Amino acid sequence: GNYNYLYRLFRKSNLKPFERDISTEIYQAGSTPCNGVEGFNCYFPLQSYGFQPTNGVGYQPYRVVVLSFELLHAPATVCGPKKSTNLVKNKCVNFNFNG
Amino acid sequence: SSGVRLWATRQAMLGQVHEVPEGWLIFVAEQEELYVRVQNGFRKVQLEARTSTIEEQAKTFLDKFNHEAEDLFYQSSLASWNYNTNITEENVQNMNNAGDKWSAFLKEQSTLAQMYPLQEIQNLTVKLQLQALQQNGSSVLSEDKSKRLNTILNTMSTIYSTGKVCNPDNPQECLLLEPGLNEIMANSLDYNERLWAWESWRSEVGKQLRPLYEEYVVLKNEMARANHYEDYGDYWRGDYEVNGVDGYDYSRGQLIEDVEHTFEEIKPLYEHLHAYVRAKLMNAYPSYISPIGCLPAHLLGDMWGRFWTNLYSLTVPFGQKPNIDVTDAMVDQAWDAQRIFKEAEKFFVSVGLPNMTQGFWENSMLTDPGNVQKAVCHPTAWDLGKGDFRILMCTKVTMDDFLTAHHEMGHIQYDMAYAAQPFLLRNGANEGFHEAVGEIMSLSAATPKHLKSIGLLSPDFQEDNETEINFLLKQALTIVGTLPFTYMLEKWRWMVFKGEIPKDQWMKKWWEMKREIVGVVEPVPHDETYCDPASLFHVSNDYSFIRYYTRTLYQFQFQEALCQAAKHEGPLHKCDISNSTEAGQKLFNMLRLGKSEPWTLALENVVGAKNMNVRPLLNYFEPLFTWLKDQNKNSFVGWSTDWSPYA
Amino acid sequence: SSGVRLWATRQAMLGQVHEVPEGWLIFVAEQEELYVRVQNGFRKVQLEARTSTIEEQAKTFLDKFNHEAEDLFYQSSLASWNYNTNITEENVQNMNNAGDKWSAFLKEQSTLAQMYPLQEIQNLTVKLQLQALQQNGSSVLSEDKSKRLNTILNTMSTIYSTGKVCNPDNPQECLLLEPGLNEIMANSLDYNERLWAWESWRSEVGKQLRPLYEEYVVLKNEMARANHYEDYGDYWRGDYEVNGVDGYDYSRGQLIEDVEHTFEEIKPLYEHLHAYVRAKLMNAYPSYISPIGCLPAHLLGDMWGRFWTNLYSLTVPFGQKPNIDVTDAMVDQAWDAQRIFKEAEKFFVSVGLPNMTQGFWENSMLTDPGNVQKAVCHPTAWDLGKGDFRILMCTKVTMDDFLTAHHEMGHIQYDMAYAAQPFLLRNGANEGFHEAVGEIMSLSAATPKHLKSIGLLSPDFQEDNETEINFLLKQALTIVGTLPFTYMLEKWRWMVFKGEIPKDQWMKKWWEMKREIVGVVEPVPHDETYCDPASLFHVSNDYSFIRYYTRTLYQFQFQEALCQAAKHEGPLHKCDISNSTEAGQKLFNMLRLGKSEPWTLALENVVGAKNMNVRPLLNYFEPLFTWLKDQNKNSFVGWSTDWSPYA
Repeated sequence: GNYNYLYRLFRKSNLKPFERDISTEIYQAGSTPCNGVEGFNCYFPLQSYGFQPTNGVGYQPYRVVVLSFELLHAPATVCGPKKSTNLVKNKCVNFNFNG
Repeated sequence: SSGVRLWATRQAMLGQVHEVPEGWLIFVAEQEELYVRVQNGFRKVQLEARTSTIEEQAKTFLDKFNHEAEDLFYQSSLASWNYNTNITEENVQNMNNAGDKWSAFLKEQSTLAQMYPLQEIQNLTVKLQLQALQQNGSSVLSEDKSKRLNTILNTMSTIYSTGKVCNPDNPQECLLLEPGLNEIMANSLDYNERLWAWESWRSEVGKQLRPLYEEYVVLKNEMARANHYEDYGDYWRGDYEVNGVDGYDYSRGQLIEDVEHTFEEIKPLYEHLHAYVRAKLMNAYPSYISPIGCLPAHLLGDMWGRFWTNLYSLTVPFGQKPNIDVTDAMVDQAWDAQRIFKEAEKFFVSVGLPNMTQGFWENSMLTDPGNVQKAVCHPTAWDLGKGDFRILMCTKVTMDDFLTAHHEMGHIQYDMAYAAQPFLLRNGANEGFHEAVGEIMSLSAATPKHLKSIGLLSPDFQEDNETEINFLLKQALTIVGTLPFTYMLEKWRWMVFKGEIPKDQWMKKWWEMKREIVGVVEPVPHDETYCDPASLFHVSNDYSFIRYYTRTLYQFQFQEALCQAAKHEGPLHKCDISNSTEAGQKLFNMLRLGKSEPWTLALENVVGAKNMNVRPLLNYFEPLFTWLKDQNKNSFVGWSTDWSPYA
Repeated sequence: SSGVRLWATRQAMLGQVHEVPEGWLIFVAEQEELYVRVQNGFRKVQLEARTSTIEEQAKTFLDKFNHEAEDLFYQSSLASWNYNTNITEENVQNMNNAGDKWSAFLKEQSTLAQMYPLQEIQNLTVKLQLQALQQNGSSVLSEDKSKRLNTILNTMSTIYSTGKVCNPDNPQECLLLEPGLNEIMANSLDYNERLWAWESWRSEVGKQLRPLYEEYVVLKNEMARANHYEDYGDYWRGDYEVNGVDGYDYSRGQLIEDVEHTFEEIKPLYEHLHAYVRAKLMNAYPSYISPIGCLPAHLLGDMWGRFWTNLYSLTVPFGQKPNIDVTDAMVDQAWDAQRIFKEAEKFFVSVGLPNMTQGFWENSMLTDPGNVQKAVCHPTAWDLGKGDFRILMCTKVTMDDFLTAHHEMGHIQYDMAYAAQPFLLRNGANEGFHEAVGEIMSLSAATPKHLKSIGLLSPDFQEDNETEINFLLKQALTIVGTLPFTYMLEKWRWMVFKGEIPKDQWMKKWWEMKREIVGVVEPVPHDETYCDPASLFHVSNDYSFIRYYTRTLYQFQFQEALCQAAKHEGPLHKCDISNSTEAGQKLFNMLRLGKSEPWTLALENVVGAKNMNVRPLLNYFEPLFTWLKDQNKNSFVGWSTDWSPYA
């Protein structure tokens, strides 16, 4: 098991878009206070992942990258490759040199 | 006035809308749609756009438990698997240490779960999971009682394993039950040789396990009585008990009568089966089996008389006619266990069940890895958890192992089927479901239709009634033959737990039930010093023997339903569920549920009968039943309890 | 089922979601959110935007009555204030005419309200208002019975007010109850003078009142039967009675139960207090007070032993540590009536309550209103209606005036709190609620923390345990001192109205519980000619004395709720609610209703319990109880009824 990875299966509220929660506070289920420790109605939200090569396919560790493509008043910075064609000469052509 | 009734699903309400009085609002918990019941139909009311308690703590308590339970159970299963496939000191240490911590983990969470009562829980699933946790079991008594009960079981386990009886001819020559004594009364046909081994073990084991059995039964009962049971038999009867579910509640006492009622109608089929075995045994033992007397105990082809499979050699309907077996064709095509398991994988995809993960195959010991490391060849299933699956079996390229591979993989497919259920609910409905699934698919695989489809059997094979009766009787000896013995032994054990049979009459009543229920009589008069019922592995090690009888009843119900769903025509023993995708989907409806639902609901949905029945048994062996009457008209039908080989 | 299941807040829904059955609507009354109870939780339900029966006639009749009632009541209210501020013959006449106009007007509506049957009227407020009007008073009897009952009340009130006794040493030297006898019973410590004053008051008044009281009781009882009550006690038990309210109905018999049930918890603290006073009295009057005998009825600090506060001189826990006084600081800080009222207003503002009306200052008078006009200096609030709020008293630079100013202002705050409610509902839920709210404000105003916070008590002042015991015992003398007296006297009128005590045993039964329930012995015996139980104001003037008992239970519970709301840290007698805006808001929610809702609901909405209890008082006087038990571990604890100063 790759127990380094942790996952928050329980949070005090549903996260906002693009919001990160890394709080290690003991998750409380009932009205009984936890006071930083588990016990009655108190558990760990950041459950440790047990990942082994024999695990089921849906349970295997999958690496996921989410690419948020922000485009706002800030000047654009992340453009594409902008593929360039070959060079011609002495021919009537529609040339587009950088716009 | 008027009322509003909510439906979980729209389709359920659509089929339940005519009887609803006009004016009742129609709402579905899924589609969130508004309808008002009106004259001859319903008007769709327009709807707008979408705009502490112990049970909630109980739900959270279970989920946190599931994470650690799944992790530790995986390690415990992995550690035990290494010990089985590689029997070494360190591997034994891993199996013991992981199990000890798993055992320590189980009791800690069980104790914590006890602070979450079941009465205030509205969710049946949440209550059921805690109920499994809050089952104190032997711990309801004092700590000494549990330890000494395990001490008896440890002594029962060791003595049964080390039970060795020495031949009187050579005191140094001693044979254990496995495989020595079993082979004596399964392969050797000499009455005296079988008689000596049958008597020596029951004398040796009986004189050392009878006093332990008396105390062990009392200790098992006392915890059950403290666990709100009439006896430890009722403690085991709680496995099939259903409570809190409308329309499917099953009582512990219902199990007793259902097993009794099912067997009673089997007796007319079994009496002819008993008569034919009795008639055939006279052809080999003229002076040892009476035409009216009960069968000798050791002349049943096995140790305890449980399985009459080896009697097919002596009681074959037609010895000249061949038996259904393509073992030669298994090696004619140059196959192996890996290909056999591939065919087992092909069987599941043929019936419509989805393929399983490759991780199972790379972790499963399908063949013994040489001899340097010892791999346990006892057929078992491994639902390790987190989508890990293994099969412990030294499978070879044979039809016998071909069905074993199907039988063991049937558990694996069933185990992964209810993976969506929580870890506590990641198990079969009862102790006779995973075995039932693997047996019927193997029987369907063993049919000529499956073998011919994949080329294992040539199409020119003659599917005449001669092979039909021979196959049925061999199945009947293995399956139908063990039902009377399985029924009485659990019934005998039930009365021992209940204390009905006097302690000074356990042995006589055991054989009297054998004489009456099974039509089998011991060859040597055994008194209460003997402990013949406990000579079985299950009785000494405290295993509920009713699982096999229920599994046999379930599997036939499962098999017949699949054959009916597959539109099978003709004898039921030739029914093949291969190339029937609907059957697997129909089967998989219960498999995903697992043990969350009552087994009666599971049995009804798969088959159509809420409770157990023997109708598929008659359908499966109907040609044999008529054939048995033809052969048994010249001899007595049934048995006489008074007759014994020793008198 | 599957109907409307509505509560106040979503937090209630989260705690009761498991309680709500399937299909029941989950409507949040405060949040106006509608949900449907489904499998394991609730689903959002689409909500649209917020949008001649006799009962309709009653609503028109009731509201129309109010407008007339508001005007006429204002005239009677104003005529009273003018007469109270200036006692002149002209001031009497308008008071008579306004009262005659007011009284005559009410009965016409009362009869007209009785024309409306309340059974067809379902509006909770409307139905309560009508029965609050349908009450016909003494007119339910005959006019002569009404004439006798009213005239006797005029005479009995006159006799008590004009009750004047003359010492046998001088026939011309006659002293009224106030200030003649009461000062003697409080300030004078002479055994004979107090005995004579106690005896003569009960002689010349009780003997005269006993025939009048005998006829008064049956007249009050028969109207109660005519008004459908078992006795006039139940007629006064109907004041706190709640009917038709789910979860809050209060039976009249429950009032008797709760008073007796709560009184038993006061006996242990009172008994040690009674023993300690006896221990202190025997230090001052060893002959007049037996170590086991009851306390003489003439040595209790007042005429009837109603309050033991005046016994603090003879029962001072610590003479070297006097009670905390900041009256001199007021003199040092030049605080006066308007300043004290302004400070009280600021204190009411401090707890978040709105600043009192400025028109109060223009209309109401604080200091002594000179001498040309005649007025009562007793603290009296005045909710004359139409936003007219006044308090009539003579406020000097004293703690008592300072505390009563807080006591009177709280009434006014309560008065304007239910002023938004209609005139029928423009009053407290019960007779004791407004007084209890007034007391707790004074108690918080008397808290040394408040005095230290406002600078009245110097920061260097220390509150030693001896001072706290001096404070608590002084509190016990004032509060716990009158509880047994209040409990028995109201219970005395209960059975007298019920007729349990015959005429020839009214005095004997009074002394029976005097020495037993209260541990108080009459210095000289009295017979049935004496009417000592009726010698008090409320019994003579027909006022249910239970108001003092009820408010004391309410005020401590309310204060306990206040201390919980203010999160008090320390002894409960040091609980100050200064600068606690939320507590005032929570109190405002109670007070804003006035009598529009059952007092049980208001009590629970503050203290959390629908029934009054003395649990805060046990917590309030817990350090005092230990000290009293420590002081009484040597002297005898209890009271012997047989002992008497006359024997």
